[PDB]
Amino acid sequence: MLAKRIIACLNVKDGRVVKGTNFENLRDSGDPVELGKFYSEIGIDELVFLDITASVEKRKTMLELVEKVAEQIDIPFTVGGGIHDFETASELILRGADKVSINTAAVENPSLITQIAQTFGSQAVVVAIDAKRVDGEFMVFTYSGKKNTGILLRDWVVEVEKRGAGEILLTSIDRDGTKSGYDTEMIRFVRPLTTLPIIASGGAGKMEHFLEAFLAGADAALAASVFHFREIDVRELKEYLKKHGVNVRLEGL
Amino acid sequence: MRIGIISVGPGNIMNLYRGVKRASENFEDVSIELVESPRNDLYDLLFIPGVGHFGEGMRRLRENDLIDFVRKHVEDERYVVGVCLGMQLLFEESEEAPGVKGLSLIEGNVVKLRSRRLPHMGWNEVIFKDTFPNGYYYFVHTYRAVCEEEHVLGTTEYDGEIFPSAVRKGRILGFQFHPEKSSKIGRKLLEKVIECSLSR
Repeated sequence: MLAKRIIACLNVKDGRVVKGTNFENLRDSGDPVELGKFYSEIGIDELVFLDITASVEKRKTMLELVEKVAEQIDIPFTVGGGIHDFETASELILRGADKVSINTAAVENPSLITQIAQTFGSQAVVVAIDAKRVDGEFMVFTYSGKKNTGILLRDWVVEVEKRGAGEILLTSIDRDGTKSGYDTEMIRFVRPLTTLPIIASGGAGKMEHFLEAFLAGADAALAASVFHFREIDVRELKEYLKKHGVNVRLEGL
Repeated sequence: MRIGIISVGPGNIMNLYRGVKRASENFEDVSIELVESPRNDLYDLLFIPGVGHFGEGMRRLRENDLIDFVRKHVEDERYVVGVCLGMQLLFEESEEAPGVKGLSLIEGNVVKLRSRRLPHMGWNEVIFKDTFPNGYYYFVHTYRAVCEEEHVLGTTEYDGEIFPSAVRKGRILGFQFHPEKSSKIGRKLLEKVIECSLSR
């Protein structure tokens, strides 16, 4: 049986791992490569690298990152954040990335999703969808959640799958970084609208939140805080999820 | 020990190469070469990776004249290990490339999984008849193998469908998953392979 996945996100900048509450006091939290090797040792099933590097340097810093990771990592990884065209995507994938994640550039040009799929295959395209409630409806937001695109979440997941995306990274702006729990309501809203895999992102705070996300229909649960700080032991989490009916990747001794 | 890795077929193959170098680590006089064309000498262990269309890979083995080269490996009793696209290239033909014949080193053909979630992508369990460690590995394919029971070496189920995730015909070995992407379990699978070639 295909396993429900536990995913670890690493927000990175200019080649290093960053962790704060905003640009505010965005601080330095270590080497991306070595942290990924540690995540792969405890049981994390996949890695998501989210870069926010300066800008002029965004394109060259990401290639360096992929290459540094590709020579040491033994599990799949996605790369994203500021990938605005086919060129950037193809270089990251050819460079060693397993999948690329596009959001803002996907909404403005849905044909992009298709361009990547046609060459590398849906399996390589993750569309990150950042959503929030606005006047009772679920709205899509771009530019790191700072612009309401006016597109409904319901029409967009359908459009996204139609274009060829192979997976969706669904983040709830409402719960992101709050440790309160995943937005299971939003997950259930999207579950019926698509057959594509859903990675739940935002709000992870404790083991039970993962059980909640999966009961909502998520195929994978992503978090960054919790695993890093050690607040959650991945081994314990996988055993807890298995105990309660969720099929997870349980290593073993 | 001489290990070679065909590096022409489509897709990433450097990961396989790296996973393999990292595996061949804890072993004596064991080297690795990227087999980009027919060498003069034959390797003790050969890998046929790749990821992509069945046509291609076949059209890349032909083009750089590796077909005859690969074939000489089987004959001298040299392990020949396919991985992913390359395990499917061990068979006769595929619904992917109807006309196109493959290596045909193993009896069977390649059919499209009968699932509505076409791309079988994720960690799934592999049950082995023996030798390798049972557990979860990472998969990313759309097509599968259809071969006699005799060659089935590893089984995995996806959406009710049971299919041979591993394949075997003597010293020829096939694996449908990406051992390079299968964490700790992947390295032991890769090592067990190298340990099986330390005999012949």
